[PDB]
Amino acid sequence: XAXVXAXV
Amino acid sequence: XAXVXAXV
DNA sequence: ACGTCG
DNA sequence: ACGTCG
Ligand SMILES: *C(=O)c1cnc2ccccc2n1
Ligand SMILES: *C(=O)c1cnc2ccccc2n1
Ligand SMILES: *C(=O)c1cnc2ccccc2n1
Ligand SMILES: *C(=O)c1cnc2ccccc2n1
Ligand SMILES: [K+]
Ligand SMILES: [Mn+2]
Ligand SMILES: [Mn+2]
Repeated sequence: XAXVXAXV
Repeated sequence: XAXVXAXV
């Protein structure tokens, strides 16, 4: 849920 | 993830 | 259940 | 020369 590299 | 030159 | 740049 | 999460 975090999106720092993916944002899922 | 680190931004030391890109910051992704 | 998700992976990234100069 | 450096790693970023709910
Ligand atoms: C987002 O909150 C979150 C938490 N755990 C994960 C595990 C695997 C893929 C994506 C996820 N996203
Ligand atoms: C994004 O591509 C990415 C990959 N690995 C991680 C590990 C821990 C926190 C955040 C991350 N983000
Ligand atoms: C950030 O933590 C991080 C780690 N590895 C990477 C590889 C390629 C592009 C960006 C990256 N960012
Ligand atoms: C920033 O543009 C950049 C390019 N190469 C690196 C190599 C190692 C650590 C940090 C770096 N930052
Ligand atoms: K982001
Ligand atoms: Mn991964
Ligand atoms: Mn690394």
